[PDB]
Amino acid sequence: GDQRHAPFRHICRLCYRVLRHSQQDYRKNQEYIAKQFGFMQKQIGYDVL
Amino acid sequence: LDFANDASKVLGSIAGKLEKGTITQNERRSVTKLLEDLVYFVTGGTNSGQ
Amino acid sequence: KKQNETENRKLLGTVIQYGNVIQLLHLKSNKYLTVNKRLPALLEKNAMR
Amino acid sequence: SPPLRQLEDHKRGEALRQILVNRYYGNIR
Amino acid sequence: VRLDYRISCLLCIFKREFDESNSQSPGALDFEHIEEQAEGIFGGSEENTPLDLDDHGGRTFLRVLLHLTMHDYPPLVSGALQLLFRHFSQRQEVLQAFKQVQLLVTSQDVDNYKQIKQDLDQLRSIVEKSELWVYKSTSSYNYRVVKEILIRLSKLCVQESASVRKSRKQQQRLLRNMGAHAVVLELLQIPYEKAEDTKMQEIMRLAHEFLQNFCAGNQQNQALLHKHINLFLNPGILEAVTMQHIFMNNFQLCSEINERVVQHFVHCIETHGRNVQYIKFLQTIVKAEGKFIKKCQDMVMAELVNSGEDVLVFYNDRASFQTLIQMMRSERDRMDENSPLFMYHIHLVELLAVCTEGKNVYTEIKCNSLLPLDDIVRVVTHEDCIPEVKIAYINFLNHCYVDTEVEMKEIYTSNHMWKLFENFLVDICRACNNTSDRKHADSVLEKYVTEIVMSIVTTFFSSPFSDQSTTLQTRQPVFVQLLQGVFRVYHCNWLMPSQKASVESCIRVLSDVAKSRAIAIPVDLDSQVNNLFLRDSVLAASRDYRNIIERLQDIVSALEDRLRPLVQA
Repeated sequence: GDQRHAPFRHICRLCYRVLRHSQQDYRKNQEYIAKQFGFMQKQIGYDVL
Repeated sequence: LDFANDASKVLGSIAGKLEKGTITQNERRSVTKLLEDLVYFVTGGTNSGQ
Repeated sequence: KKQNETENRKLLGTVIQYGNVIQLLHLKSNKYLTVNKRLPALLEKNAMR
Repeated sequence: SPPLRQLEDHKRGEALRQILVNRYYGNIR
Repeated sequence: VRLDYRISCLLCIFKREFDESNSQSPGALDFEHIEEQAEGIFGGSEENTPLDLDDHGGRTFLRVLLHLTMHDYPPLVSGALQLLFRHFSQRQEVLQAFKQVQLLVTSQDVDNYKQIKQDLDQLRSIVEKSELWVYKSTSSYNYRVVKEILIRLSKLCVQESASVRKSRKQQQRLLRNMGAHAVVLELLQIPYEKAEDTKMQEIMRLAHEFLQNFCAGNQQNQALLHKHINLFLNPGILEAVTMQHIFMNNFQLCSEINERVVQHFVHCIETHGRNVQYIKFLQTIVKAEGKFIKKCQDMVMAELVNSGEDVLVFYNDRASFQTLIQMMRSERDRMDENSPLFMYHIHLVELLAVCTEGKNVYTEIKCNSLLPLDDIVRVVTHEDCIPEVKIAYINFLNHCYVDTEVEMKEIYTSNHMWKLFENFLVDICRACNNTSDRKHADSVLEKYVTEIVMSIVTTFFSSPFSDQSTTLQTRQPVFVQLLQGVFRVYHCNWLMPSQKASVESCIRVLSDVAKSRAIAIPVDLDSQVNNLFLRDSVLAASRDYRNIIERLQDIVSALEDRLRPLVQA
């Protein structure tokens, strides 16, 4: 939440953006990503999109 | 295909450098512009300032 | 851009003579080879980029 | 007025030219 | 000979006319009478003249000159028609004869003028023939001669004192009249090569040094070199230093600069890397003669914002913080590097501090956004922070978060400012300990403590709302210890009157704050604070000569204006 980590927030947001774009309307990519659901749950609420 | 291979290589290198916390500002710029290029690559569009 | 492509198609096949002006296109990258006169080289100081 | 000064300068130059021509050519009738 | 005689006669009439004005001084002359007396010698009144060469108005002279043209001897024809054109154009050529002149009475000046007369002539001759001997022995002779010329020009127009760059105004204006810049500029832009030539580089550096000397402290020289600014827009170091030197203490020039200069320097920073010279030039241009220009600050802030983080390099993150920590150790001692690394960061933060000065909201908001107060306190509180960092960092903090048109309440409620005061007390104690060694005293830290440490405190306490903040009621001993440390600094015997006045004013401000908050200061401290509270004719001749120069310039303008119809006739 500090101002000193704005580029890191930008990097994380871009990573989640590419994830969302990759999983869209595709079955194999969604299946591949869903394996990391346990990992990607615990990063919600930090404004990392 | 070659762009995808190169992007995977550079992303792996950046991750390896970042997991030790020994990166520099130019590397952060490179990875950020790489991720923007990846967004435009997967979406199929072109950069227009938006 | 369209005019550039038209003249490129029309002029294709002609013989190159010394003193002519040409551009080099990298087939692998589809990118032209450029020299920037306002920027210094990376490992050399008084060269160009 | 600037036209008045211009006319004064023009007549001064014309008089100078006339007197120089008279001095150089001389009295020719 | 006739032309020189006419010049002498007109100068004699001119000085005779000013003879009356010399006693009169109120000072204006009768230009019409002088013009009438001057215009009589040239002829045109139809009574002939002794200056006529044939006693017939030039009829015989003209007849001879025309009859000396149809011959088949080309040198004769050339001479004859050149004589014709010179004859018909006597008054205007006399006018350009005035348009050249110079030299008043004084001292060796007599032989200094002779020494400097032919140096510029031979410099022009060598520059004209420079392409002949340039590398693409005469070359070595030309090299040594031009090196001596530039050295003589630099050391003849400068009054070299012990450690003060003093320039002789009379010599500067004499060189201006001669036209030294009109040849040195073309010397700058000669065609050459940079890969295999080094003596040329030495000559080029000498030329830049001489130009900087020619504009050292003289407003007229800087104003005239301002027309050739377009020739100095190079990413080189020497060009940047020259532009700095011609912009020092020049408010009217700084007020009249297009954005092209600042944008070009920002692009140079972006391309050719971060360099100290560019930042020093920005420092010089932003504030001139003690007056800050709002437009200058606005344009430089817009330029740096447009540039972005490529130019603005901040060590905020801990990953960069540790690199800064280990890089400080290499920065220790007298290790400047004169270009890269940390001194660039220092000069950038003085740039921000100076640009923020003036209660400029536009600059203050951007400075607040760029650097947080948490980063500021984490930077200052580290033991690794040397006084070289502290001076500019605390200056920027005070200039951005205190002297504000719109106040921010985060610096009025946090407890880290008391840690800042503790650090200031530590620095004061270190300075007091350093007072025991005058021969090898740390001058930088002493200057920091004497000026900035109390300046920030005074600026913070000057605001009436600082006393309203009741956070000090739990930290009164810290305040009294700070006052004791400031007074102990006052006990030092190496206090400059500026430093002494600053310390006394800060002690007064602290005492006023204590009175407002009803703080019981120590009895000894209270008693000692109460005790503390309890050329005549030569200059006139020179000024009259400057008046004479201006008046003769007006006079020759008047004669040229009235002779243009006669010339055309």
